[PDB]
Amino acid sequence: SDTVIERHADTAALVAAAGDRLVDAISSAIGERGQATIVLTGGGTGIGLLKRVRERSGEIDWSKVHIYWGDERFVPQDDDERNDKQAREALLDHIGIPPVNVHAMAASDGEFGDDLEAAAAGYAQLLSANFDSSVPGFDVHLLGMGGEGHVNSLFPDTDAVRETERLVVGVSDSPKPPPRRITLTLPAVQNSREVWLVVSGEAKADAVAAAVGGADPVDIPAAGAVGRERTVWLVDEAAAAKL
Repeated sequence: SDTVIERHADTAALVAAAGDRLVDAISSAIGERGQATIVLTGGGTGIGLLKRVRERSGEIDWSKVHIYWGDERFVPQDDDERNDKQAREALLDHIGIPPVNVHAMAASDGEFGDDLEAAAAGYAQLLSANFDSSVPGFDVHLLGMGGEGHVNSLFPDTDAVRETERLVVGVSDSPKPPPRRITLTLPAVQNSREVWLVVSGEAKADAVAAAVGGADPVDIPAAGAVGRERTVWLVDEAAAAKL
């Protein structure tokens, strides 16, 4: 498993390149295997890259694309803090993807009511099916990263980042609002052919360098966000400055 670093001059150029790269990865995966399975992320650059994908959406047959999320805010479905809602407005509402191919994590007014543990366990059941299936794993897991190295809703020192067994857990006390989240764990992230971290800004430079360098994930969660075939850091020059 190689680490690939692709640097772009600024956020705009980064987001455009990441979206392009994803279009090409989806098309390659469909070419090699007849389908593509992608895990989406939240945050500025994560959503921004999807708007670039939208511009090229006519190149892809979306009935052969399967969509998951890496984490989600456990809040009402219509809340603007929802990762799924932002991905739908950026891209998913605008493409011909069967709803059965799209697997949003639950909302707090959803299927499980306000039961966070139940909502995370439901998503774990869903992932268990895929990983035990005929064509298992994710092709690409997209990630943003915070300045303290968090990815998905896996924060430093937490039980979530230490989890070695469950594929998905509830986080009830995120130090960044909102407090309650559903997140894939590192074992789930590591069952991806590629993990792409799309990271912009000087505030992220230390965490990028520490993560590329191989820190303990308990201290820098992004350090454990590694793909089976490769880990791709799509960074701007500011986020790359400590390399």
